[PDB]
Amino acid sequence: KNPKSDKFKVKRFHHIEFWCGDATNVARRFSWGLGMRFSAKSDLSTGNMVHASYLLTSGDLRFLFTAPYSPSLSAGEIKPTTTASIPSFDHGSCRSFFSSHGLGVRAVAIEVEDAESAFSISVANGAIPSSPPIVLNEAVTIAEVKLYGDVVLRYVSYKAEFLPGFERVEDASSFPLDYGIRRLDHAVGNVPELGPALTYVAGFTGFHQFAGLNSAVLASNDEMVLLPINEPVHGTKRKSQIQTYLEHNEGAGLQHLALMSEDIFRTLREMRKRSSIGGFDFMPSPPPTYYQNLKKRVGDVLSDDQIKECEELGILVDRDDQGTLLQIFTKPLGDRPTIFIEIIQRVGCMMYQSGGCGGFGKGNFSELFKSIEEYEK
Amino acid sequence: KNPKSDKFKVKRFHHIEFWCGDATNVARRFSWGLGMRFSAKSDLSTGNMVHASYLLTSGDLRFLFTAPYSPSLSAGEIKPTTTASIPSFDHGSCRSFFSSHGLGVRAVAIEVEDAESAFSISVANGAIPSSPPIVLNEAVTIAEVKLYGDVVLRYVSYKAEFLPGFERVEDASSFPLDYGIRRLDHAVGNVPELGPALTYVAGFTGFHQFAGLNSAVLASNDEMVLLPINEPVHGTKRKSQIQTYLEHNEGAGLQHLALMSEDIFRTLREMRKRSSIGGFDFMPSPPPTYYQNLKKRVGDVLSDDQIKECEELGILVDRDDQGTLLQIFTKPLGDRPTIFIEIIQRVGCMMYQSGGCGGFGKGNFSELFKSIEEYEK
Ligand SMILES: C#CCn1c(=O)c2c(C)c(C(=O)C3=C(O)CCCC3=O)ccc2n(C)c1=O
Ligand SMILES: C#CCn1c(=O)c2c(C)c(C(=O)C3=C(O)CCCC3=O)ccc2n(C)c1=O
Ligand SMILES: [Co+2]
Ligand SMILES: [Co+2]
Repeated sequence: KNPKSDKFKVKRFHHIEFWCGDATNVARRFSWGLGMRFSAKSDLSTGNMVHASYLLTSGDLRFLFTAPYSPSLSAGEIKPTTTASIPSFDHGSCRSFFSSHGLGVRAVAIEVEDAESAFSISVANGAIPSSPPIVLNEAVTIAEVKLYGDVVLRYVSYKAEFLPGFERVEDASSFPLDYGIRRLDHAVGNVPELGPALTYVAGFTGFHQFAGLNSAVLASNDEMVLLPINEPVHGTKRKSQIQTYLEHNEGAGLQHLALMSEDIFRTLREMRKRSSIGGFDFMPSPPPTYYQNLKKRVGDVLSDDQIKECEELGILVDRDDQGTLLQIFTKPLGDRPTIFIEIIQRVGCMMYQSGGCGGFGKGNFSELFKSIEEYEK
Repeated sequence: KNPKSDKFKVKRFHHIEFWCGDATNVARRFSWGLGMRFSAKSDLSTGNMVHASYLLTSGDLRFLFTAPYSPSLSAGEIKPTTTASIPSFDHGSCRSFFSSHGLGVRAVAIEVEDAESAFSISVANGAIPSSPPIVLNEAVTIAEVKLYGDVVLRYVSYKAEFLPGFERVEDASSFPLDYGIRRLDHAVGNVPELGPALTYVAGFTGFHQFAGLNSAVLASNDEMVLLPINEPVHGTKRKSQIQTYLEHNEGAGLQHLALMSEDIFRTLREMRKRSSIGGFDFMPSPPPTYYQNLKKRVGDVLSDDQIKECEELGILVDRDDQGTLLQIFTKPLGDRPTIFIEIIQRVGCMMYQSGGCGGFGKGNFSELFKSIEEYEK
């Protein structure tokens, strides 16, 4: 059931912005680890005296990394005279965010038809304003409301290249890395209480519910914007990873970004080659019993050779009533056991592929558990 | 003239510690960019609830990257019960350092015979104490005094593997990268006023003077610990890079680390291959006139093919009355135009090679200038 109740016209995920201590080092690490190319910049060399912002892209996936300069460089500025390219940026907010939470996502940005309308409608329907609509070079409008914790939902709308004031990055510094990642599939928040978080976000967006934790998924009309939210379940045998997150993050925040690959086998080969030479590590692989049990579960979707390739790369498989999901999880992206990345590819639900085809892999909690005890034999 | 006036027994450079917002991402970037292997760790997985510290090594070069966790994880600790492996660490100091200066060097660590004596003698001779001598597991003593700005000179002494509480890093996460870097040759500070900085440091160490800026070099008895210091020269045609540093760094601090390579050609080939895929960029190469002029300057030291290899890699060459220096400079290591790295290799002064053989490349300021105007032809 999709009641299509969006209160404003939403298109797709647009970008994810990380708030960093040093944007250069995080961006370079992420570029090599994920196969994303340097696409745009806004920094001292472009006249920005306030913040350094570097954009990585892979396909339609856009990762922005931002860090503040010394406030002294912009001490004579006021908002009407700012050299910042992202007008919502604030030195104190950024330093406080990073001190509190460490490296993590500040903004989940979605493209909308009209950021000013989306902002007004959101706030009229309960959204906590974070940054009012600001028109950039009469070409792009950006606005922000609180999503959960210190994460904002950013609306961006275009009259007609990332943002005004950003410069495209010269060829020599833009190595065309590509490991197959193509778009953001979903972005997941951890909160102390799921009910109030869902009511708030669904309240101001009109997003509907999509068919050690409790979780639920909010979706836009065409179910291409997907925002799962998790709460911890206390008292369990093993401590909830949601609760560990909330402790080390100092509260609610973005838990994982799921990145769709057009070839998850190639993506994982390339990322795993780089794990120990600057890239990302992956969670421990499932036991062989898990891949033995895949024949009964998805033997009609994946061949034996494809199942063996899943085993070689540590890939997990889950299945909907409609589609099949291939997924795998990185270890945390930074010092704290907080944010991590999921790589996914979906098969089925062809009409284009409908959003969320195959689900989110919740069935892999039991399948992993069963395979572990089975393997303990 | 070397009066050998060290006030305590100094051995060699031991390590350099960077204070970071996220140690993981900086360390992984540096590992790939410089060819340094992950050698030791102190973090949540080793029982450290206070800071994350990761050690990279290449030969005798030791780079330590440290970032604070949430203070909440250690709120019940006091110094007598700390889980920090580096007892001088302080959350507030680290966050304030990074907020003020961005990514940069907190500690220049030298190995001494007795860190407690070195500390006492230093302070008795004018050093500003920063952290008193603390004995770690009855095996290692560490102490810190102020060097310049918020950089400390750290003394470490060993009774008889990096520091107690650090764990050696498992093989799988310790890829044996190596681009030829072998040790720290010198560490350079930028200050507003050279005179008072030299008087202070030479005052408490007994280090002697080694034979857009004014600079001088302080050296230990065997001239293996080398600490140049720069001040800006104001009013010049081009703005002093020392002054730009001081503005963007919010004052005095470490300007560059010079890393000795046992094969600077291999090091630069390997680093340049990685510049645009997560590693480090290099300053713009000299014009062809510079390499034409090398024949007259060092044609007795380097063959034509070796001179051409210098041209291929953008390497600079300078000459003492005793030796020859090959050097090259990276672009800044992070967002701010502050700290950068120098790669060097020295030829001559064989006895082992004596310290500072060939000088520090000051002659390359004029040689670059001349070659630029000559090339403008
Ligand atoms: C690392 C680690 C441990 N771990 C996971 O984190 C994990 C995750 C994070 C998902 C997932 O993507 C997801 C959503 O997208 C919305 C629904 C709730 C949720 O959990 C699915 C399976 C997982 N499995 C099996 C697992 O073992
Ligand atoms: C980047 C950039 C511009 N740049 C440098 O920074 C540069 C440096 C930093 C050195 C150097 O190593 C050094 C010392 O070790 C102690 C003495 C003072 C000093 O400067 C030598 C030559 C240099 N040249 C030619 C140059 O062009
Ligand atoms: Co997911
Ligand atoms: Co130097």
